[PDB]
Formats: sequence, C-alpha cells, structure tokens
Amino acid sequence: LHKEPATLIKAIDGDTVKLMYKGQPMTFRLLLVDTPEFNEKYGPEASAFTKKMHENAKKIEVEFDKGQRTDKYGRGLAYIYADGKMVNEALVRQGLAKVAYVYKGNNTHEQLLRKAEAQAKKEKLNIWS
Ligand SMILES: Cc1cn([C@H]2C[C@H](OP(=O)(O)O)[C@@H](COP(=O)(O)O)O2)c(=O)[nH]c1=O
Ligand SMILES: [Ca+2]
Repeated sequence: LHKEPATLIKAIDGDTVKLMYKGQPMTFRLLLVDTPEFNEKYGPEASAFTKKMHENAKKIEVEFDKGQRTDKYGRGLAYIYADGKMVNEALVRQGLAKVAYVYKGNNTHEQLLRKAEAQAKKEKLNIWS
C-alpha cells in the first residue's frame, strides 16, 4: 500500500470526511472502523476527535487498500493519515470506534486495528466503559 496526497475540505463525522483527492472533492469513509452516529452515545466525541485530527494536520494522506476504492454510496474507502498518524487506528485506540466492516481484500490493517481495540477495551475507554 502507498500514501497519496489529499487536503481537507470539511469534517463530517467520526468516520467520514470530505477531502480533495486528485483535485476532486470526495467523501471518504474510513476503512475497518465504525464510529457511533452523531446522535448516538460517543458520536459527538468521535466527530470531534476526527475533526481535530484532520484540521490540526499539516499533511493529510489517503491510503487505499487492495480492493474496492469506492463503496456503494460513492464514498472513497481509505486509511487516512494526519501527519503520519492513522486516523482509523487512533479512533479505535481511543475507544471511539469499533473494528468493523472487515471485508475480504480490503483488510490490510485489520490486525493493527484489533490490537488498538484490545488496548482500548483493556483501558475501558469511552465506548468500552
Ligand atoms: C466501511 C465500509 C462501509 N460499507 C457500507 C456497508 C454499510 O452498508 P449499509 O448502509 O447498507 O448498512 C455502510 C455502513 O457505513 P456507515 O457506517 O457509514 O453507515 O457502508 C462498505 O460497503 N464498505 C466499507 O468498507
Ligand atoms: Ca458510523
């Protein structure tokens, strides 16, 4: 896998964000995670976390996996990095997303994320409290 450039257009929620990628506006859905909807418990906290991590970043990068690059809703499916830190992982490590939606052929970082989830759960953070 490889990282490619993008720039923030707008935060959306815990696990979706509007980025400019190859010069086009796209909504990205973070691979391998599920944040609560804004209206659900920890949803505002997830949305805030993702917004801050993107907005504070000097450099945003997207990393597609090996399989499908867009979902059925036209959303890009990627791992997103903010100054080299993976947002998807960081959310899970903080107990603000569950590992989820692990489809065969786009699951390169599954084990990394499951390790983060286990540590979040051990710490009883957020969702796991
Ligand atoms: C993360 C992810 C979601 N999806 C689809 C599955 C779910 O379909 P359904 O809408 O039919 O439930 C939906 C979940 O996204 P959200 O968690 O953003 O709602 O997005 C994919 O197809 N591939 C993916 O990698
Ligand atoms: Ca969600």
